[PDB]
Amino acid sequence: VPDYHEDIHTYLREMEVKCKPKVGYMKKQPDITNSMRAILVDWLVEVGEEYKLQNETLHLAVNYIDRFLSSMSVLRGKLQLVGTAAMLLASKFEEIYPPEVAEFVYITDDTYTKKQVLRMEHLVLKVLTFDLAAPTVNQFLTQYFLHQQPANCKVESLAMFLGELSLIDADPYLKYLPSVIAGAAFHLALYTVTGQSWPESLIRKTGYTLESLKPCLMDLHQTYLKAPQHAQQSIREKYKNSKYHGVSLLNPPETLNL
Amino acid sequence: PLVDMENFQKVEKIGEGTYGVVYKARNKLTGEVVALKKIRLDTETEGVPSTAIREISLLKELNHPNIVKLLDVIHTENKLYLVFEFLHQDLKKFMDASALTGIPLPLIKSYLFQLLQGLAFCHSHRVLHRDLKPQNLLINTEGAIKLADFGLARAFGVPVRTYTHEVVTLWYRAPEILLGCKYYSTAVDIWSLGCIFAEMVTRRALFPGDSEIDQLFRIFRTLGTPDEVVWPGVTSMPDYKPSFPKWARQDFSKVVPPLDEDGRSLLSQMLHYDPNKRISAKAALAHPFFQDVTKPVPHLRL
Ligand SMILES: CC(C)CC(=O)Nc1n[nH]c2c1CN(C(=O)C1CCN(C)CC1)C2(C)C
Repeated sequence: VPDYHEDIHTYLREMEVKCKPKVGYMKKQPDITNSMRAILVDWLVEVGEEYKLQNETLHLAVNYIDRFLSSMSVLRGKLQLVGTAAMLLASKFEEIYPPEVAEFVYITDDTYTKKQVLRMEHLVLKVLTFDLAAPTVNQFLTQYFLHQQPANCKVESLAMFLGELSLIDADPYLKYLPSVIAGAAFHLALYTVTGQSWPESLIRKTGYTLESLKPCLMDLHQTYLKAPQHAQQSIREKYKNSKYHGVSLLNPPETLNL
Repeated sequence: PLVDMENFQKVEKIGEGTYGVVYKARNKLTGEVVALKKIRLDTETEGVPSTAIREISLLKELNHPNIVKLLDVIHTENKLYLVFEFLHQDLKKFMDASALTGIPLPLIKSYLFQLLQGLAFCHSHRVLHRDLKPQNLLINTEGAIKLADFGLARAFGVPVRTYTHEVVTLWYRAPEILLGCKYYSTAVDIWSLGCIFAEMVTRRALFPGDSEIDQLFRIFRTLGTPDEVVWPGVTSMPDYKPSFPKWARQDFSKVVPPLDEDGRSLLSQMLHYDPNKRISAKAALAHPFFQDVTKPVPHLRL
């Protein structure tokens, strides 16, 4: 129970509306698709496990990417350069000790040069106007967690898992605000582990009712159901580790009782 | 980019360090006076330093009268310039120049009031400063003071973890940090401000430690060795030691003799051991100590 807790939620709710990517940017892109993007993010998830980076770093880099692609035409063979630069910036902003550029060149199979990565860092920064402190699903989950009765590490791990998956698929998740994705991931995880639902305290905090969360919820539930069939698997693998209580192995309900 | 640099006329070098250099300068077209912070990039060719990333990104969210304004960023191929408003002096040098007279108590009060306002704004915007020391507090002739240097600052929508290297200098470091706590909280900034309040009042640093263990024992010797009642958990904390000397709390009116009851109360609450009990910037602003606050102008020996 923090001091500026309320003022912060309100501020993040403001900033998430301003850092919002262009919903339908992918189709105005000449060369890349939602699928290529999904492959890219799944790759970065992998990259974060390799260098033991925070989950917030991953969410931030994805925010940077969607925003850059919101305004810049990118070609297939340069897409991963954008993604690598986003991760580098994300690490510098969020990590205590970021990996060195040499590592970021290495993890690309020398498809790009140290020089290319550094120039792209400049161009990403220019395109984003140095606005790196973006609101993420994680930030809203952290806020929501304080409202656990009691805390359940399983519920927390599972909500993280659901939020992380939502990064992978620009459709349908680009059209939902982080605070909303967070709301759905929290309820779904809560319902699965404990059979409880979106608490009254959070309805007062957020203004979100289970009703308003519904559309994102139905989408998220499907993504949880079809999760093991999905072409991208790095996240599910990450989350069967004991560090996350194996929540990527829990069986989802077959229906949410709405 | 280079059009922009040629519109500046360098006046004089006003600061230098591991970070780079700071020049006072003039806009040749508008006449605006300005501070140019120059960061060399070819020194590690590791790209834009993390310290500029955080300062630039965070500072351009924070618009407040007691936070230094970042005016512009100019990025050439080998240099990075941040353009800031200019202020005449910093608190370290002003305290030093005031050694014989002391800083008048009404000016001390105004300064602390302003610093808390700036810090409240930071915190209510999920920014931790993390390096509040007299040298990063800037002042002008009209009587304002502003938080500066956000190179170690951090957004905390997600909780911020402890780094050994990236820390407040020793004299202003909170006890939780010395004792090895996991996360920073806003409480660590309030601790720093409390140390500075005391130094302004007494003309000496509150806790001038030689090392981490010495810094702790100086705090313990003044404030009392904390116990489980004072601070639930202390004995559990990583770097706590059962072999610690058990000092009694010193009489607080003998630690800051020039202060009245209201001042003593405020500083007690700013130096509370338990981070959760330590007063917040917003709540400190309501303390009766600020009943009568005014805005005096300093004698700047410029
Ligand atoms: C000459 C000093 C007494 C005063 C002085 O340098 N004032 C300033 N006006 N504007 C600025 C500073 C000092 N500035 C700084 O960014 C410096 C703050 C102190 N740290 C240790 C290095 C960076 C900016 C905001 C650019």
